[PDB]
Amino acid sequence: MQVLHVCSEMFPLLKTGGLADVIGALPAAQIADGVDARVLLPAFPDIRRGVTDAQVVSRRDTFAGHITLLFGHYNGVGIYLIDAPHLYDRPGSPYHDTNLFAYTDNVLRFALLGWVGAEMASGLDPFWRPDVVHAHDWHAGLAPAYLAARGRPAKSVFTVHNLAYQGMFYAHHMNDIQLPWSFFNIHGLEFNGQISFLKAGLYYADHITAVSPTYAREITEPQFAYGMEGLLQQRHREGRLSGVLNGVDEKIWSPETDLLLASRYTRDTLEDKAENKRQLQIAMGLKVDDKVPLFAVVSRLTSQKGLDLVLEALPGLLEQGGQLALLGAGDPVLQEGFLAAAAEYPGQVGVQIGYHEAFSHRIMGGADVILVPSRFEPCGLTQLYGLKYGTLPLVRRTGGLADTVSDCSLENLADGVASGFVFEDSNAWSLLRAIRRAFVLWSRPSLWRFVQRQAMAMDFSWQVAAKSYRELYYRLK
Ligand SMILES: Nc1ncnc2c1ncn2[C@@H]1O[C@H](COP(=O)(O)OP(=O)(O)O)[C@@H](O)[C@H]1O
Ligand SMILES: O=S(=O)(O)C[C@H](O)CN1CCN(CCO)CC1
Ligand SMILES: OC[C@H]1O[C@H](O)[C@H](O)[C@@H](O)[C@@H]1O
Repeated sequence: MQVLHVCSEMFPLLKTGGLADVIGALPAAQIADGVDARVLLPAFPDIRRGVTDAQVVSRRDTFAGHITLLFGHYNGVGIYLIDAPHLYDRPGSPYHDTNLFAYTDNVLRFALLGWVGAEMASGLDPFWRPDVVHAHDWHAGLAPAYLAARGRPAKSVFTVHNLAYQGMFYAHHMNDIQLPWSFFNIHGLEFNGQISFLKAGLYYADHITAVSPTYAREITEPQFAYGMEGLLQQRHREGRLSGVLNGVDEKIWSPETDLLLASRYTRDTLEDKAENKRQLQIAMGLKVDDKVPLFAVVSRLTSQKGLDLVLEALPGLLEQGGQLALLGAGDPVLQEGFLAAAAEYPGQVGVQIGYHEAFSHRIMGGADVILVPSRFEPCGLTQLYGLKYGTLPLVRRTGGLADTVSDCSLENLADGVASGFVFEDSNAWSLLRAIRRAFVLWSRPSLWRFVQRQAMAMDFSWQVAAKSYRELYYRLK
């Protein structure tokens, strides 16, 4: 069984969110579970420089211009790179220019990603051809459409990591992407009078997967599907929609082995976590104090994540005696609101605006609680990292957060299953009840520790996820 993943990012070479983490760990896990998994990425500069043994496989002309298909290895996995300097050799984000504007040739940049995933099924590589083409998110959304246009020489799965990003392009671009004009239909890739790369992946894929069991159900609702629900409801009924939870990459996210930490520690030696906390307090400019709970955020700053609610609730949090440490970048309203909060409460609120990979480990390894108050959350990896690091997650019951965190209620405590704090509604009062829950658990240090050790007993394994993907791939054949 040979599978090609088609995607736009991969940790540690290029990452803007959780997707990169998945693509960096899932394939190696699949190989260990008996599937021959390879990855296809655009040759963005950080990607191209990371794959140092890449060799030429072929050259082709394309509706988007010429490509050199390269193949090398990263961390023992086979990586194909689409080297097309005129599309992909640009600094910064893979998705937008330095002024945060989507590149105007994005339609071609990402149509080509999908076209190459499909062509791989037709022998683009003389020495290897996938049985299944596994496309991830809108960027890779056209891979199943090109496959359909060609008579489906391989099967396809489409995984939605996030249904809010739809890859909308004007309809006239049907002229530019070499697909049958007849694909521009409601039963096809048309969505609200435009081309949608997400609609295309959802429509043409043999099977659709979401990145948690509950998100898979949620996207059959208008509230989470934003117009795709009728399509997703139909695929559910046909048995062509399922949820497979993400794992965590233990080589990177384990406090037991984490070289990025002041002090490593385990489920049975959590006293060794305290130094991380002390150093994090110093680093953020917070008061150095082990008697006080340290709440943290590590997160993209968009409305998805419900962080305006954190701002609203912050005075309540401070009033009860907690600190906040935030790392994140995105919406300038959020950036400026949190900077202002940091300026307003020196020693209580510490804030760093930007993307900082190493610093996120130091937060995760030093904080007491991780706040993930999402409006929607396909999976959420930060809360999985908190569990593993014994930093109790405080989450809204939605998406993968609903699948992974167990509230500190009476039954869950008694059953020894409690691992974090959960609130229901997207408003600051509801968030604030869970925060108070946290302060109450905090005043009972031996209950807090009991909850920490259960959080750290939870396991989210990529080789277990791969078993599920593998069953799917074989069912498809
Ligand atoms: N500002 C940041 N600095 C460093 N890492 C970040 C930052 N923001 C998000 N991350 C990381 O990006 C990944 C986010 O994954 P996830 O929780 O699934 O949410 P999303 O994919 O929606 O961003 C995690 O590894 C998280 O630690
Ligand atoms: O905004 S764009 O649609 O132009 C580009 C991406 O959709 C932005 N992303 C990166 C991939 N994502 C999933 C990463 O976990 C979040 C949305
Ligand atoms: O699948 C990895 C990540 O993808 C998406 O970007 C989601 O926003 C996030 O919840 C998920 O964990």
